[PDB]
Amino acid sequence: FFHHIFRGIVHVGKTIHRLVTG
Repeated sequence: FFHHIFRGIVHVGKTIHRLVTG
């Protein structure tokens, strides 16, 4: 399903972008 799959990809996506400049 794809209901609350983008809610957990928030901390993730943010993570990468958090280490992007890393």
